[PDB]
Amino acid sequence: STGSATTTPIDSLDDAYITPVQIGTPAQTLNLDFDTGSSDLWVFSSETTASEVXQTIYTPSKSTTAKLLSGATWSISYGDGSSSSGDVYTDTVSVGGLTVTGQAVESAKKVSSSFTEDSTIDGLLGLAFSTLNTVSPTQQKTFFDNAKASLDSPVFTADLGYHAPGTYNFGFIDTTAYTGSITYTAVSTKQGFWEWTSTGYAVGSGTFKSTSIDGIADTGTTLLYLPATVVSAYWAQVSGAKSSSSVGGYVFPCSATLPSFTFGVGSARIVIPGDYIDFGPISTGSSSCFGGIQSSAGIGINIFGDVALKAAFVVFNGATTPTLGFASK
Ligand SMILES: C[C@@H](O)[C@H](N)C(=O)O
Repeated sequence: STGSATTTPIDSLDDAYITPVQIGTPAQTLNLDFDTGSSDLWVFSSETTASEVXQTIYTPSKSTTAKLLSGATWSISYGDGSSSSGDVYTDTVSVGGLTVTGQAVESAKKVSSSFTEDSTIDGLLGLAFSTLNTVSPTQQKTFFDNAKASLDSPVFTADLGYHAPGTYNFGFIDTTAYTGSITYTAVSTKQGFWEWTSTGYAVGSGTFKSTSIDGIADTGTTLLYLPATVVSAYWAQVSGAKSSSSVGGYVFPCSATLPSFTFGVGSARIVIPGDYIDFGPISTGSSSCFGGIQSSAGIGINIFGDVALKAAFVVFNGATTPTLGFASK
């Protein structure tokens, strides 16, 4: 089997992407944030504290296929400090025509304020390794892990758009969706992430510096977070750019034409266009724009988030020894 689903930016800035997910019988369609940096499928629900719901909800009591996972609970927090918790059902879940039975659907009893405030995201669908799942006492498998037995190939691909719709595919590689060839690179699962080591970087039309950048491929992170020295080298080539303590990162004049940023994948190179690094105005009508490349020092891990991933066709190879593939597009 295969699946193919359209993923859409939630807003004009590409802050995140949503993908429709069908849960239960009859199907209840929710728009979920597909997150290769976490491993829980959790949803706003009929169980969620009413004052914390503003979203489409899952109602397990309206699904003939929902089963309570007795004694199971979950609780998650993300890098931005957001959180949610609740109880667990198994139910039928379909993405892009690919159906999994018995998927753990984590029903929120409570959600944090950032989730309430974002009307566009009805929950998360985690695609990191199942060792990061937060269900207790027994962790639950991701949608991808549950799908592998039936898939034509144990792979999924992310093709995120720059201010445009894109695609998540499960079970096949669309050879028309990328240019050149895919280069694969080793993954470490020791921390539960799609963690890999980039071979280095270049700024604009300058030299490629060979330097091991260990980081994660994270569709649930908006920006590209890289080592302080690398980020400084980038913004050194932008004459109006400065680090802003109050705004929380590098800012620059919106009128600037930014250099590209290239990262290494083995011998191959992925070029992020300069326009992708212009995240957006700090407020509507500002002359100042926020940078899409920021230091990872405060996070403690380098993150190839949407700014980077949307410049590539990315293959998440979930064979027993996983690998990550990148192609230009
Ligand atoms: C893995 C998930 O729990 C989250 N991204 C974290 O690392 O806190």
